[PDB]
Amino acid sequence: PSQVRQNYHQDAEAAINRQINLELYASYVYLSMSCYFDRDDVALKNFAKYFLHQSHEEREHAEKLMKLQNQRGGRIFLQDIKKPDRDDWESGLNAMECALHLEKSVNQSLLELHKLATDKNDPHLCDFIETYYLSEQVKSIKELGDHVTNLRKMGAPEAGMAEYLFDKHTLG
Amino acid sequence: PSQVRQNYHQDAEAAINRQINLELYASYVYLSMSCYFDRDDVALKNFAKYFLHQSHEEREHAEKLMKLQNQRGGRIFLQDIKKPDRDDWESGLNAMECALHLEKSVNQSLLELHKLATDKNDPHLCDFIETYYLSEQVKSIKELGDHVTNLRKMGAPEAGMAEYLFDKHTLG
Amino acid sequence: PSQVRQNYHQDAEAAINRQINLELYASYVYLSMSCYFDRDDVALKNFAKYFLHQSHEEREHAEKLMKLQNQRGGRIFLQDIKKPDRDDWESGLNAMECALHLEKSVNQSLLELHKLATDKNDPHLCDFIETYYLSEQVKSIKELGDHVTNLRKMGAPEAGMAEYLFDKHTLG
Amino acid sequence: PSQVRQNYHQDAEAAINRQINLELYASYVYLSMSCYFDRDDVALKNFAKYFLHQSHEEREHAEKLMKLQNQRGGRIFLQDIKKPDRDDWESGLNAMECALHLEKSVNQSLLELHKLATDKNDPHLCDFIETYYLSEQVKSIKELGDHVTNLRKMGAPEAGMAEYLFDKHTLG
Repeated sequence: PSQVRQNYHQDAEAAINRQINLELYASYVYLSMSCYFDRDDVALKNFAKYFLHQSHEEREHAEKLMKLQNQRGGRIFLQDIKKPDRDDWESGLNAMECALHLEKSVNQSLLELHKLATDKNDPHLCDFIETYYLSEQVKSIKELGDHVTNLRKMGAPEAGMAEYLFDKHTLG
Repeated sequence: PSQVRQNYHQDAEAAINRQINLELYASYVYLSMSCYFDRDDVALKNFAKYFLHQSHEEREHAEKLMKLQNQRGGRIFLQDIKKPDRDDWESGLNAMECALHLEKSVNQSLLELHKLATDKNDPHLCDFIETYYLSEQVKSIKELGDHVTNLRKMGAPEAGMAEYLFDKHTLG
Repeated sequence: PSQVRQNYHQDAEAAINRQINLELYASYVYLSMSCYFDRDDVALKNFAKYFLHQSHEEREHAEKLMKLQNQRGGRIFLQDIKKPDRDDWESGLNAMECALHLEKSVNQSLLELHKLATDKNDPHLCDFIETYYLSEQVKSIKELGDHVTNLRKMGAPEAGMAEYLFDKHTLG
Repeated sequence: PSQVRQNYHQDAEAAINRQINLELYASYVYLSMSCYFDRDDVALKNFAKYFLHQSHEEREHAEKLMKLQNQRGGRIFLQDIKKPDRDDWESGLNAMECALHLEKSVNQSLLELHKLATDKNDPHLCDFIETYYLSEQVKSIKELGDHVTNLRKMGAPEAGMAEYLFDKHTLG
């Protein structure tokens, strides 16, 4: 194989490629959400900024995984980026709920990847996942849960003022 | 004609004079709106500031058209500036809706002017309209649509807090 | 339709959505190229940096088109991002040649979009395409052609020193 | 034993002492390489600087392991530092290849040490190895593989200009 490859199982390499695809898909979903909130009949600028930032950070995570794959001697094999499940996210509260579900699914994939790396005795891959992905995922999940709780308390989406004031005070 | 006139049809010159009058009328309408929100029984200072700024920008657009007319060798022929349709604009939401209708009417006049300039093969006039008027009009229309959407969501004008909080957070 | 929509044909809206997908695809292709040059058996850091920058600029172009679609009252409908045609780009010279072909294909799509917007008498869309996309595309095509010419002159990829010195002096 | 010793198996302590000796040996090998490139009939100053820096960093790694051994209550037992396998490294390309083999052997020893620490349930030792040694080793291996690939492409050592230009552009 590659001259630098050492203690890098093919199963881990394939799982890393799958995780790259999942991160790109999550970036795409966040881009779709941000474009939803930019609509003239939605018009929540701070929601759009929040989700655009989320999309960019997801792209950064995917590129970091790509760098990890090249650095361990693996070979990156890209796949199609699937379109998001919907183009109409219907509310700020529903978009935050969908983002929470998406981040938890990404976390579950990362935990399966860590279990695979632990089984193959790849401590570098395990430490990489723990240091750069698991803590960030847990923080993101907690932040989204806080957002969903606050939006639910204020009466969103039935209360019209709730999403507006949340956009101004929390995301502003 | 004028020593500088070249590829400047009389139809374009008359249409430019009409557009000057329309821009002055829009400035006058915005001034009337700003004076409405300065009333002691309305008292929305940021609404008044927003519409006064809009009035000043329409005046600047009219003066730029005047400079264009003199620069191409045309002769400016002024007309009466008609009074606005009403002095009581009844709410922030109704004023934003009327502003949206007004900006769209100005956009329609600009599009007709661009079609006339295209038909007469006046690329300088076409490029001038595209560079200084059409993009600004589209941005203004999108901004007003966003304002109307947000005010409608918050329950304006039936919800008393909606126009106040919109004045503080969006226009403040 | 949307409260802000004016002089925006449905054909133009669909073509804009297609162009968004094409820009995202080109960003993906550039990401694949950048990951190719980061491999340990390729190891051309400035090539990888160049193509990563190209990917990021393509993503920015796609987001600008998304903003344009929302600003004119259109509705963004996303599609799957197809995977690039290959994961092994085989040389710096072949990657630059493929990038040249890709940029020319994007230019051809932009020219078809401009012809459609001209036929529908949408001067705002025409001016938007000319101001933000056509000049950048022409500059990018000229730059890539210059790169391909220089790499061909130096004997790439048969001459081993050529791609290395081009990486150091032109892309460095 | 020592008043501070807790969850520190004797096997781990002996393995740490062996790793200290291996790091000192690698520092010595890098010093020999740097002295080879300082010769008047070799005269590659940036190669010598690169390998001298590698020697110093290896010495730093050994001293950090010594601090870890004293901090966990272990006792450092030093051994003879074996001389390098050769004094004539014959080329820049051969020296980089030997450095790659050496770093991979050090990585293999570190992975065996991590497996031993995992088996003894010493999470502090495991985390120490992952945080300070495994990532640095992987980065060093990738860097050396990149260097070897680039030198091989440019025609080293048969092409006389290759090692000179690599010394100037990559190591300079």
